[PDB]
Formats: sequence, C-alpha cells, structure tokens
Amino acid sequence: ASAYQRFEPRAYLRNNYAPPRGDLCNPNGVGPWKLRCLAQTFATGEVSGRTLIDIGSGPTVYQLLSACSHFEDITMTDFLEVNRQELGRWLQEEPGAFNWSMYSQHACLIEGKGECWQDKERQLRARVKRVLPIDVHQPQPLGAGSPAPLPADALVSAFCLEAVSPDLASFQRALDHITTLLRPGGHLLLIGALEESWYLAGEARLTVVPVSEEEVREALVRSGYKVRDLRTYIMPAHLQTGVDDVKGVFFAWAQKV
Amino acid sequence: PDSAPGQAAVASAYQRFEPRAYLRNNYAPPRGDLCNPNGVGPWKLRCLAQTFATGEVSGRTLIDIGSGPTVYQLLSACSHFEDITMTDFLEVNRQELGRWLQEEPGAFNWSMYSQHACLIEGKGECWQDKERQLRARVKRVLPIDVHQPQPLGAGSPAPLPADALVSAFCLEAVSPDLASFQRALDHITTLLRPGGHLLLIGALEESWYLAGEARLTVVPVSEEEVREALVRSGYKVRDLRTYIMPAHLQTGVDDVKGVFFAWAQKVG
Ligand SMILES: Nc1ncnc2c1ncn2[C@@H]1O[C@H](CSCC[C@H](N)C(=O)O)[C@@H](O)[C@H]1O
Ligand SMILES: Nc1ncnc2c1ncn2[C@@H]1O[C@H](CSCC[C@H](N)C(=O)O)[C@@H](O)[C@H]1O
Ligand SMILES: Nc1nc2ccc(F)cc2[nH]1
Ligand SMILES: Nc1nc2ccc(F)cc2[nH]1
Repeated sequence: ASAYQRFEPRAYLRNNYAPPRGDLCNPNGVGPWKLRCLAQTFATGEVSGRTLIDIGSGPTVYQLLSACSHFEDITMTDFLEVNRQELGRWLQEEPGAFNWSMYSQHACLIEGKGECWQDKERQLRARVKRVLPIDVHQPQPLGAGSPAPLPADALVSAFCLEAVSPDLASFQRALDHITTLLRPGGHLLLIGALEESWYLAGEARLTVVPVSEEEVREALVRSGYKVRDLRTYIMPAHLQTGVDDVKGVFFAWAQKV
Repeated sequence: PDSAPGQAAVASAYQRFEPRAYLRNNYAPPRGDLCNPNGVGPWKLRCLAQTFATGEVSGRTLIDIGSGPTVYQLLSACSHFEDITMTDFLEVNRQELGRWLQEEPGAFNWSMYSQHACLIEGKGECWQDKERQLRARVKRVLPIDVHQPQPLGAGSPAPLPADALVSAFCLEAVSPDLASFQRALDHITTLLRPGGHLLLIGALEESWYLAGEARLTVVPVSEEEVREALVRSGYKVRDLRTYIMPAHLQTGVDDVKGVFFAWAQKVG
C-alpha cells in the first residue's frame, strides 16, 4: 500500500499505454482487445442507466470511451492525489495532458457509428462530473457524504483490485466493498491482470496478487454477481516488456443479483 | 475558335496559386471539419469509399489528374491500386506532395482525413497504416496539362493506359468555358483504358475561388452539363450525385453552390 506513495503516473502511462502495448494498429494487441470487450458489451444495450462509477481510474480514461455514451453522470475515482490531478489535466484539456486520441479513434473505429474521435472525447469530458478519492479497503470506499450519486446504475474497474490486494482474500473483500456501491440489478465491468505478481511505476514497485480466470469468477459469484461474460487475453511474447510479469488480461461482465 | 488565349490566361493566373492558402481555405475547418456528417468533407470521402466498396473499380494502375497539393481523394483508392501516379500543373504543388511523401512535419496534415476514411471504410484499419500504404503506392508525381492532347507529354513515365482515373476540382477550375472543359475531358480520357473507370469530383455553378493573392476564374457548370460532357467523351454514367453547399460552408473563399461526384466507365 505505502508503495503507492512512490507511484509515478507518467511512468505508469508510459509503461502500459505507449508503444508497444499502446500501439493500437495491430488488432491482435491488448489495447484493441480491451476496447473491443468494452464496446461489444455496451453495444448489447443491456448495460444502461443514468450514473456510473469508475473504480480506481488511475490516470487513464480509455476504460470509459464506449461507456460515456450510455451514462449521463459519470464519476471517476482514485486513491492517489497525483492521479486525480493527472486525470484533470486531460479532463480540462490543460497543458501536458496525456494523449488518449489513439484510443478515442479506435473506440470510434470499433463502435462503428461513424463518430469522430473529437466528439467522443467531448462527450466523455462532459459526462464526467467529478473525480473523487477512494479506498476499496474501506467498507464504504467513497466515504460517508460522497457527492457521488448512490447507488450507481453500473460500475467499471480496470487493473485495480488485484493490484491493491496482497492476496486472494483481500481481493474478495475489496470486491465486496465496491459491490455495495452498485444498485441491485446493476452492472459491473471488470478488467484485470491474470497471474501477475508485480508491476513497476517509476520508483514504485507494486505487489500484485496472482489470480486466475476461475478465481475471478468464483470471487464474483461470492460477491453476489451473475457472471454474464468472462473472457481472457493471453499476453503475446512481444508485449511482455519487463514493466511487470502479467501473463494475461481478463474481462468480466457481471450483474448484481 | 482559338484555345490558346484562354489557356494562357489560365496558366498566367495559376502562377499566383499559393498551395498553403488553398489547403487552409478548403481542407481546414469549417470545410475541413469531418465531425459533421452533413459536411462536404465527409460527403466526398463517403462517395469515394462507397464506390470502391462495390469492388467494381480495380486494377494495377491509377492516375490522379490535377492532384494539386491534396491526397484525401486517394485515401479509399489506394487499397485497390498497386501503382498510383499523382500529377499537377504547378511545381509548388508537386513539392507540397513531396513534403507529405517524405512524411515531413512541415507537410500538411491529412490524418483527420485518413482517420475518417478508415472509419467509414469499416475495416478497423488504423490511419497510420492507410497513410503508409498510400505513400508506398504513389510511384511518381508528374507535371500535367489537361489542355494538351497528351496531358502528360509524349513518352511519359506513367504506365499507360491506366485502369482508372481520379480527378477532383481540376477541369472546371482550369477551363475558361464549357468547350475547353469538354476538350480537357477528352484529353485525359485518352489515358484511360477502355472499360476503365473515372471518378470525377468538382464544383457546381462556381465562377471563382481564392488561393492566396490569386483569385482564379472557374467555368460554372451544372450537373447536366457534366453529364453531357461525360457522354460526349464516351463514358457510361454509372453514378452522378450532387451535394448542395450549406450556407455556413459558404465562406467567401469561392462562390461554389454545390459539389458533384461522378462515377463513369469508358465505353470499350
Ligand atoms: N486502496 C486503493 N483503493 C482504490 N484504488 C487504489 C488503492 N490503492 C491504489 N489504487 C489505485 O489503483 C490503481 C491501479 S492501476 C489502474 C489504472 C487504470 N484503471 C488502468 O486501467 O490503467 C492505481 O491508480 C492506484 O493508485
Ligand atoms: N492546365 C492544367 N492541367 C492540369 N492541372 C492544372 C492545370 N492548371 C492548373 N492545374 C491544377 O488544377 C488544380 C486545381 S485545385 C484541385 C486540387 C486537388 N485535386 C483537390 O482536390 O483540392 C491546381 O492544383 C492546379 O495547379
Ligand atoms: N495495469 C495495466 N495496464 C495494462 C495495459 C496493458 C497490459 F498488457 C497490461 C496492463 N496492466
Ligand atoms: N477546390 C475545392 N476543394 C473543395 C473542397 C470542398 C469544397 F466545398 C469546395 C472545394 N473546392
């Protein structure tokens, strides 16, 4: 946990969202695969509502590109101030913002509605109402009097739980915690690293709990979810770069029941 | 009568043609805004994409007639032709194309066009790949004069006859009158093989446009005049459609009233 106090957003972004992993041209890559799961899921029309919360957003926005057109009130979160600052730089189009435009473009490409990427980013920026601090280790992760409309109609979280959880059991609790934020019948879209034990973010070296696809499913069932979909991306050799030891990436579509 | 005087006026006027001002006037916003699907930019790209998407227009070689300093008109084309010849009257335009081919930063940025083409072609292609293909497939950039009976000169590089021709906003913009327009059409048609296709885009009812200092003269033509010329030159007209310029795209860089797109096949 206290390791997260060294966490460098720019080094994280660079490590995971710039070439090679950030090169979206090849459709067999992890970036396109992620955007596709996201896009395909929302395209079904079954994941809808007014409000949505992104859990442990970090400094990234790609996880909301296909989401923003289905929810008028979007709340983004993160534990670190430095990440919330970095999101704001993109939200307010301030100087030095990270360039997500390749991801926007690809989301537009994938969605196939002939939308221009500027419109997509415009809609996202407009629908994100707030960037709030959060701790999934807390039974009320957002806190007491959070500005966030609760309960949310849906949740999104990518690369968070397994990355803030020393082991399987804490992972499970953290899931139960955020689950309280979700209205019954609501939807959760969860993405994460498979069988990963560490990753770097500049001077920070974060520990990760290695989880498998079945472990992820069981955890979801335990937390009271019906698993609508659960898919795995195996990490090709050329995307194994020495910034971590992730073996695969999972995508889960779960419904609170 | 005499063609030489009019043609000389034209050549003269174009010596003031500034590529940069022209690009700004026509391919930067508002006209270069590709977000509005009702805009002229997306209408053009859509016509070209839909046409190549029939699979009916293909082969080895393609010639773009009067390319100027633009490439958007080849974005959908380049996936169907291994060998592409670009062309223009002005050396300054040919250099402008030079900058883009070398992928120089000084060059004009067509990435919004490349992206929008990838977007409507619906193959999930990324724009960097499309641009890299176009650059690979452009085999030469040649001087051209559509008023000459051999527009490319004699014993020219271009593989002739070409399997298809593209031309956008050239003829009506270098032809002083309908008869000159018709002749220019006849000359370029000699470059197309029989059974080949011409894709033609141009201004409707326009008499002038601006390219910096240069305020140039244009023969205003109508859909029906365009159709008759194509028939006259020995084409079957496969498609001919018209875009009417919205008031807010009428910005005083020209007096264009609409844009036409013609798909025509040379009778053979
Ligand atoms: N106790 C905690 N509660 C919630 N988030 C935490 C947390 N501790 C660390 N985090 C955040 O978890 C994030 C993991 S990295 C994930 C970033 C982004 N979601 C992506 O898909 O790339 C970090 O930004 C980190 O600050
Ligand atoms: N006699 C001639 N023969 C062929 N092209 C000529 C010509 N005289 C001028 N041109 C070219 O006609 C062009 C018209 S502007 C069209 C540029 C481009 N095709 C586009 O779509 O924007 C100029 O580039 C100009 O140099
Ligand atoms: N956190 C995190 N983001 C990623 C993006 C791509 C990838 F292959 C692994 C990743 N881990
Ligand atoms: N030469 C030229 N290019 C154009 C692009 C759009 C338009 F509306 C008019 C144009 N004229």
